[PDB]
Amino acid sequence: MDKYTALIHDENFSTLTLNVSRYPKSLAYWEKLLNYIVKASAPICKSTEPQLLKLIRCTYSSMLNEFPYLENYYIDFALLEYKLGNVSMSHKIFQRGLQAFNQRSLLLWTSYLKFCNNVISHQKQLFKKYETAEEY
Amino acid sequence: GIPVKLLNEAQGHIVSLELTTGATYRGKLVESEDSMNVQLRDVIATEPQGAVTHMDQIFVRGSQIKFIVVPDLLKNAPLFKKNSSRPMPPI
Amino acid sequence: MRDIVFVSPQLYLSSQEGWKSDSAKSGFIPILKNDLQRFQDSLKHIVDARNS
Amino acid sequence: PVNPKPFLKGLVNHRVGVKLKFNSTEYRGTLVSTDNYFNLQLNEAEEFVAGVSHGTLGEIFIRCNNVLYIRELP
Amino acid sequence: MKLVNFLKKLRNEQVTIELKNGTTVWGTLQSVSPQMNAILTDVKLTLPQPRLNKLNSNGIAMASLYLTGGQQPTASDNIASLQYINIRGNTIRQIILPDSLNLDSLLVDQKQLNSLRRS
Amino acid sequence: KFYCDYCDTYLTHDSPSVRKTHCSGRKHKENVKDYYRNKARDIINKHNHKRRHIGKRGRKERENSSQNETLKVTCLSNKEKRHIMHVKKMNQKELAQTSIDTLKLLYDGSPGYSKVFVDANRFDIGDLVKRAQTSRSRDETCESNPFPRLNNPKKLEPPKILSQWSNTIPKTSIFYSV
Amino acid sequence: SSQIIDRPKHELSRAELEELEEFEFKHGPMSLINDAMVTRTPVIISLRNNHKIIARVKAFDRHCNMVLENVKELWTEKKGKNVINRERFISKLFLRGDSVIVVLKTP
Amino acid sequence: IQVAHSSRLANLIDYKLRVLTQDGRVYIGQLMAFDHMNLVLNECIEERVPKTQLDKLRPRGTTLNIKVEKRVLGLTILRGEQILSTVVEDKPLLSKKERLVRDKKEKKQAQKQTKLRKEKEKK
Amino acid sequence: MSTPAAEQRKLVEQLM
Amino acid sequence: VSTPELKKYMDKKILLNINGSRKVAGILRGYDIFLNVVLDDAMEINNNHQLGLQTVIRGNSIISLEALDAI
Amino acid sequence: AMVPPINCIFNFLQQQTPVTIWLFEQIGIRIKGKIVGFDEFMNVVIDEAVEIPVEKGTPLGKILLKGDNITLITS
RNA sequence: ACCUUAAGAUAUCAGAGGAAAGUCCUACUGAUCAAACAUGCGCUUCCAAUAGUAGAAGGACGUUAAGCAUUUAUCAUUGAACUGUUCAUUGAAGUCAUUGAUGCAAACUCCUUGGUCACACACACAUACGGCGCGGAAGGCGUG
Repeated sequence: MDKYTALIHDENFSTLTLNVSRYPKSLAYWEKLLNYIVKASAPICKSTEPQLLKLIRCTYSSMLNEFPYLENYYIDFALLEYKLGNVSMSHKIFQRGLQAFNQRSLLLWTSYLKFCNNVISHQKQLFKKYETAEEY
Repeated sequence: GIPVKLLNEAQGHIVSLELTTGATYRGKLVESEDSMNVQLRDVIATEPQGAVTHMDQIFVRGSQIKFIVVPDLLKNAPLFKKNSSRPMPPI
Repeated sequence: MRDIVFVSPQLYLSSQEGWKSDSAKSGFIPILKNDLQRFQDSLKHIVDARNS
Repeated sequence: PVNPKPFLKGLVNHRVGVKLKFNSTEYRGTLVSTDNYFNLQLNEAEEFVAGVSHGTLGEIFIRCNNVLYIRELP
Repeated sequence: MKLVNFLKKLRNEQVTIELKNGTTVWGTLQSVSPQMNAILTDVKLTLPQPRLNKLNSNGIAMASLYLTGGQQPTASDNIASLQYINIRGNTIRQIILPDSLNLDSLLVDQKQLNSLRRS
Repeated sequence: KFYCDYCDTYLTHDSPSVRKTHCSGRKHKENVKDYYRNKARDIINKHNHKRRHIGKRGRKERENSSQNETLKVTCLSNKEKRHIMHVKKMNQKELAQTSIDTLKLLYDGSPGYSKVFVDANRFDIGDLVKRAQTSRSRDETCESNPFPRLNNPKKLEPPKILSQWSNTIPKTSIFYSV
Repeated sequence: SSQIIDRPKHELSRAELEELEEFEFKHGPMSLINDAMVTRTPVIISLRNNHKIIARVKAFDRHCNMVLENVKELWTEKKGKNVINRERFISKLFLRGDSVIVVLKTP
Repeated sequence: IQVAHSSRLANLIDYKLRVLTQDGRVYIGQLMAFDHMNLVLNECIEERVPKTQLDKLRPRGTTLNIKVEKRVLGLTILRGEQILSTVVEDKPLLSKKERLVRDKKEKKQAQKQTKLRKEKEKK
Repeated sequence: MSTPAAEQRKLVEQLM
Repeated sequence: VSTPELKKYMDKKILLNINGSRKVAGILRGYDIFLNVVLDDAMEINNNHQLGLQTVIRGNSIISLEALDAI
Repeated sequence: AMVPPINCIFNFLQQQTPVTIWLFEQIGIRIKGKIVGFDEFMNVVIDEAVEIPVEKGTPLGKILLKGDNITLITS
């Protein structure tokens, strides 16, 4: 019995996922389900179950497709994906979040640039990102 | 040796070090030993061809390190001064 | 994927054909394939109200 | 359970073939003596850069760092 | 018997140190550290062209030779005249000694002779 | 025999945790803080200027500058300049230490607040916080405080203005607010 | 005998240390080079960089770095089918010991 | 620049060196400590010849012009295993007389401070 | 006690 | 001389890159003063084929030893 | 518990578990066989050594493999 | 609470003396070497307009600038048309960049650095050029 299969054969998962699927527009059931799926993975690291990571990613993506205006969940999903080790998909998540606001979102731009400073490490590209952000 | 003691003094501050394979690493320096073994924390790695990833910790053998970049403020370290006073160690 | 399939209540209630797919699209909610029958039974009264 | 040092002591005046790590170059000859760093001196050794034998060699001193393995020929 | 001690006895003579890269350093030789860390002063670095058309040359050696900072822009061959290059010990491959010196008076290890007399 | 150069205490030869015990105490943790405060304080206080090469001015250059006017020099007394330098140094320190956190207070009731701004449950640098305050738990849901405006929050702090230009402000506001 | 030879080098005395060095140079793998110097027969040394030198040893050392005279550096540089044989003569030469691979004594 | 013939690595303290590595990269910074011969450089900027312009150094306009990519990196300790050879480029900011003057200054101050420290720590 | 080889001797010798 | 500080990586999955190309992931079991490491249940990351029940790695060819766990 | 690599090689020797030794690259060969004895410096003697390129290699007999080339010793 | 130690040496040969063979020593004596400090060389190189609005050396992690010229942007499975080509589907990885990268070249703006010293506004020179003002920087060589 693996962690992923033990989670997927848990009864609470069915109830939470059914509440989410029955009431897509409440976001209370959405957030409860996301907290449960994240908490059931006690260690978040590079060695945890790939199926469990894919499930967490798909849950976050579905919620962000349902509610496009949640800045904090865009930031949290990007930070979690950063923690998992890869930064290309973190950049993709941040750019998708910026596009969801038509590039005008102060919290997303601030968090994106704060993350960008550590990662890009190229003066011209970083400063061009800053000029693009300041225009919007 | 002075450089090993300087790397020892550089604990707890963000250092950047490049290995002999071509990779680059930067992050908090947790511990270092007399043989240049270092343990970086929250390191942001650059593999030789340019890709950049992230890991929680790393322990790189000192025989592979090319150079280590410590914060610039350590130039004023007390162990870089030549004329020093000693407390006359006891018996 | 495995043991997870995507369903969309809006497209299901609109009596369309592509209410279920394995691709992650906009407006799709994950669900257990073992439990899709109970998902359908949950929307039974609302879909009957729409039909009547 | 023989250790390498007693093994190389026992291989004295035995036909051994030591191969370098570079080009599968193999020297076959009798072992005359050894040092604590496994420096090897071969007498009447024949050189095998490949399966083909190149010739006969008088007496060769082989540096310690190059040998990949020392094996006992029948 | 350590030949570093013999090498320390030259101390003012013209040598031709050929590093492991291929570059050959020519210049007056000052003191030699017990680890063979040579210190040459009036040096003329050069890089032998392999004389073969298709075999080009070492490349890292050209990079190092130019980055030393003394390469003549109009020089046809890769030579860099500079003063006081300090050479790390492990990089030397072979040292061409001058022809004129005597080996019989310099090779006598005084320390080994002292030990032999003492024993 | 190795001694700390900050504590100046001579330490019996160690290499293991004995050096990880000395460097992790308090007499070597804040006494290494006072040292680098002073060294960085100096490089802030340095006032030595570049060497001055004065060239002999020519007649064409002198006549025009002599034509125009003489300029008065403002000068203060010793106590006054002491007080002004103290005030200026204090102002520089206060402004340098200032950090703007309006965005952190603005999103105080966001649905995903505890996962980003708390800074202890973040996913990047949370691994450090994870012997030593009513911390905000990650398990918060949006059902708590369904209506934020029910007297829970307070008005945004008015913008700060420079005190040396405090008479610049308009005398009366446009509208009468009670 | 066996105990002193296998004995770790940090516990023997000074006199037994240079006695061990002399014994290694007389009865050992470097006895070949010692004989080659003493009877003045040429040696053919094969270096690490595909250089073969023919010379007469005048002094060798523990690390196998020797002083040679009448050296005659022989090496080939090739690329594809083409090959060129180049040779160089050096009067007196010092040679570092980390390069040598096999040292052949002339018959 | 001219450097004294009898000048080991100990005399070149605060000289602005030109340290060369095995992989064709040079470092240009002020030497401030050494040991295995692993240096400490103050403001050394690393230079290298890109593979795209390496071909211009090969034997043949009349004067070569090589654009060398350089990175800025400060107070870095090298490792002696990689170092290939060191060259000197520039003299320190201070003249020899001023250097001796500041050494005497610091020696006097240190002796006085040590005497006062002993006088305080005993009584 | 010099290079780690002596320490490894004072482990391997006991191991055998 | 001085044992490397790996007392916190014991029995935790780590991924270390053998030489410059290979990458091996396993459960660390012990270590020596040469930074030799014995790791059980190895798997050569590249599909990826397991190595064996008990492997030892010479500390000369280890470059980095990052850990894929909580640490 | 902690087992040192020397103890692991000792266990290999005692239980005669066959090992496949990875000689490092640019040599491109592997050695398969049983460990009969090891040394300080990871020098190992091998019985019934089998040469395998990187499977049409030739047996070598009993060999002493210098430890400066060994990279892994896996069973 | 953890820690209490690698061992040796401090110029070198030659000569005289003292405690057969070494062995040690000599505010002993020669020669060589090295260091410090004084001190010199017709020693060698370098030290910025004001009679003018300059210039020299080194930078820019500076602008023109999307400059002018080239070149790059996945892999597997399945279906369909097609004479390799196009469209869709599943899975796998995936540094950002394409206003990038690379090649070439030019203008401009700005930073740091220096004796911006004294006497001069001068007809020199084949042995080619009084190196015959005071300092400073850096080396070479010599003496004590």
